[PDB]
Amino acid sequence: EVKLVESGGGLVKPGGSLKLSCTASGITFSRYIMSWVRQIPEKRLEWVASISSGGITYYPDSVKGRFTISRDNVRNILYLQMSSLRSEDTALYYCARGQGRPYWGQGTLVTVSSAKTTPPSVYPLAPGCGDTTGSSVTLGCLVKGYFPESVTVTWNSGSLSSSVHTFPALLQSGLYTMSSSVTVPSSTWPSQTVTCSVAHPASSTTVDKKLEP
Amino acid sequence: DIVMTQAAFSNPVTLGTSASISCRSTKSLLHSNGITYLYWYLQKPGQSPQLLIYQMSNLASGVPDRFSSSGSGTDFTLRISRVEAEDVGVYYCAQNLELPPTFGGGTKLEIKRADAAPTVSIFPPSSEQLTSGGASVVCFLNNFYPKDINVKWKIDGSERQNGVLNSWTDQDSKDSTYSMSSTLTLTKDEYERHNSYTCEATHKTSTSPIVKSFNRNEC
Repeated sequence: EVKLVESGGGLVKPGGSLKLSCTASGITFSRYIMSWVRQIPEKRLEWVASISSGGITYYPDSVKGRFTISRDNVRNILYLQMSSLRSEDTALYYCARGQGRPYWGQGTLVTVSSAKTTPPSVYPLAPGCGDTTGSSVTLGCLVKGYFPESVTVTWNSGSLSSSVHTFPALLQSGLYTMSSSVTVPSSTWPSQTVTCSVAHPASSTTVDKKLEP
Repeated sequence: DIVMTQAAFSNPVTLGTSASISCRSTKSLLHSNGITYLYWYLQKPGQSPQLLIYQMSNLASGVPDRFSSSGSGTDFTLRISRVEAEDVGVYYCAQNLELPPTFGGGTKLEIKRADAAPTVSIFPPSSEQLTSGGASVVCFLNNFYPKDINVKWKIDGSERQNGVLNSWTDQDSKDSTYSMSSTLTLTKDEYERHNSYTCEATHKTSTSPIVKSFNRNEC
């Protein structure tokens, strides 16, 4: 197996510090130029830092003098020490082995904010009372009032993936709201149950909602 | 640095046909060892970025050979033969000839398909939400094509704009359609002053809007 895994992201006040770390299965950091890159919505990927195998460090002007990249060759851990954080540093941060066959991780979100985390309220979306029609029925879950992104909604433990729509979150007065829909045969709903499970990792919450109940 | 430039969109392609995505560098990416340090990656709707090709000619793991890259000097093209619905997303070029690495702005691959009317579904507020004094009425306008659509809300036959917020998906990876959610949010007290809540969708597939409603007092 080969993968890179970033950690350390979270909410941090402007002016604060935060250290990200990156570990790997099957990549020995000491052997390569290792980097951090970050992704902001609709902005193009931005290089943040590199450290060569010999320990030479490199930074763009946006972060130079504030961010420091370093490596523990014994434990095989890559770090990004972020200091004097700014609102514009808010992004998804990736570690990357950039030369040869490039590799990067799943990313870790850094949100520079005065705000605190807020878990979502999760509400089921089911048809109103009345006569039925149709061979398919569409159900949903409304995931309201959370901060920061992201949430994941899973239907019947992943068993309904093909039929699902995930609606991009919207930000209003510091809180996000998103929804997810699924379409299933009417022959077996509501006779059988459907459940949405909503994970919001930032607040460490997972909530399940059953859709008839 | 080397600047990598791509168009934000390509022309839309029909399923099964070939697509091209063009990328320009300011400077050659060919090194003295004969290798061109160009790579391509994809970001699909709602997934993490996936390497496609590196060093111009090497496919990444899992990548089918209907993906190819060619070019010379400042000019490169990613070709995708026999485009599939799942290919939709934003394709990026990048270089690792130099430090620092530099990245293109991405080109969205768009699929052309047959028109499809929206499936419209309206949902009342949950009992749970109401217990907390809020009332969101949700409408899904699902699996339509083309992407252009209009939604209107009416409360007792009178148009309502205040408190409505809309969200639109990217092109669907499975059937190449588009969807949208529209949510009307009121206080429980406002909600309980009317009975008819109406979501209406206007799309090119018909002159008449598709109307869904429920009645709060019907049952």
